[PDB]
Order: sequence, then structure tokens, then C-alpha cells
Amino acid sequence: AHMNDIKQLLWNGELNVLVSIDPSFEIAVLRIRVPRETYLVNYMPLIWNKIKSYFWFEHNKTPIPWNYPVGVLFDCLAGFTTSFENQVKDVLTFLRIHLVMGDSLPPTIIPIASSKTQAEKFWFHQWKQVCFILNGSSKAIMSLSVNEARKFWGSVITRNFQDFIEISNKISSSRPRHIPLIIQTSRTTFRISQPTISMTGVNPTLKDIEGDILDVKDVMVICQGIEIPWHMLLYDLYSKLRSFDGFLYITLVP
Amino acid sequence: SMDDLLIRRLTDRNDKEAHLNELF
Repeated sequence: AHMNDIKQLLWNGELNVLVSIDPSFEIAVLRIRVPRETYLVNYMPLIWNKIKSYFWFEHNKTPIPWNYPVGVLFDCLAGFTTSFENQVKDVLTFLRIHLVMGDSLPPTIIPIASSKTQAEKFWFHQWKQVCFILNGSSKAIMSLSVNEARKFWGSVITRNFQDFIEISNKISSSRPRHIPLIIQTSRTTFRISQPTISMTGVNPTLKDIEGDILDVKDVMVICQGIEIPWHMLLYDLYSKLRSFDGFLYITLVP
Repeated sequence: SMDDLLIRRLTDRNDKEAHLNELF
């Protein structure tokens, strides 16, 4: 009952996003709501529509990838203990990103293809890999019907929680062989790591993998925008706070 | 309960992130 509640709360995740438009293109500064569990490019059509008056996104002059869940980007671009109740009055939590245009594409990020097919294909192939990690093969996801594969992604676009849960569970590993975990530092020196954590014969706690987390370089473990106790079980953590792309993301913050 | 802790923290997160959403 609680895993469902937890997942619903994650699906409801939503952020105030300030989209600063590059003069080169209140139309200069868009204010939109974007869920944590989705990609920024899924909202490009909404951004273009508003400004009927290459390109990529940037945070504080640094190009940002689009292939990470918005919530994950937020965790590493916005640098918690403070409850809403004890929070100073009227603190505005938001993400400011810039839509810029240029002659040459920034070298470190996958370019935005603006084809409406790019995001879905990437995301689906990635779940195929997450399935490989969890089960040892992509059988479960490849066994989905064509209708189901399309509806799986459709749920991300329309926010259909029921469909996303039905399909993500179908393909989700009874007991993972390994945990699909990604550890990263703040993007404001950036380090990212995908450690190999086996579940065979063990039941690791966050503290148990302290070695891996620390290899990425006094630090607070943030997952889904919240602090996680070092004694929580990895599997539990993954099964509950993994993002809409199948990966569990941990962000290290001071 | 660990889940009660997560439920509580996620609700708070969503509340903080939703504050002043009328400006967006």
C-alpha cells in the first residue's frame, strides 16, 4: 500500500521552472510547471508555442544534458534539512534554465534532435538495459506487446500513473541480480558513476556500499529530492525511489 | 516506519516545490 503511495508522490513531483530565452531568438522569460519524472525536451513543443515572436539548455552558463530526469537534474543543479513548516516564509523553489542557440553544438551532451522520436527511443532502449541489469536479459521488456511499449511511454506524456505502474511492474525484476544505480555529485567538479552492485547472497544497506558512493567524492545522500538514512536497504531504495527511466539516482551534496 | 519517513519527506518536498506555483 505504501510503495504505491510513495510512487504516486513521485509521479506527482512537479517543479517551478523558469525558462530564460536567448534574446537571439514575458516571452523572454517563460514560467512553466514541469514534473520531476520526465525529460525537458518533452516540453519543447510547449516552449516553442509560447514564443511565436542549433539550440540546447544551459544552467548558469553550463550546458545541461536532456537525457536525465528533470528531478535528477534539479537535484544536481540546485545546491533539504528544512521542512516546509520550518522553512522561512515565501521561499520560492525553482529551476532556472536558459534556452540558447549557437553555431556549434556543445561537445559533452547528446544534442536535442527535435524529432519527437528521439526521447522515446532513448528511454525505451534504456529500460531495456535496466531490464538487463535487473534480470540478466531484456526478455521481460521485449515481451511487452507493441501496444504496451507505446502506452508505457504514452503514460510519461499524459501522466497516466495507472498505465506506468502496470507496465513498469510487468518488466521489473522479482529479485534483481544487480541494482541499476547511478551516483553523481553536484553539477555546480562533476563526477558520475555506475557501480556494479550485486544482490546475490546479500542485502546491502546504503552504508554497505559506502565505499562506492565515496569513490565519487561530510556529504549528504539525496535521492528524489530528499535525504535518505544510511541504514536504508538498497533494494528497498531502488524498488521505491528509482526514476521513471528505470535508474535509481543518488546525488551527493555537502 | 521507513516508509512513513519517506512518505513524510516526499510530501514535504512536493509541498515546498508547489509553493507559489500560481506564478508559474
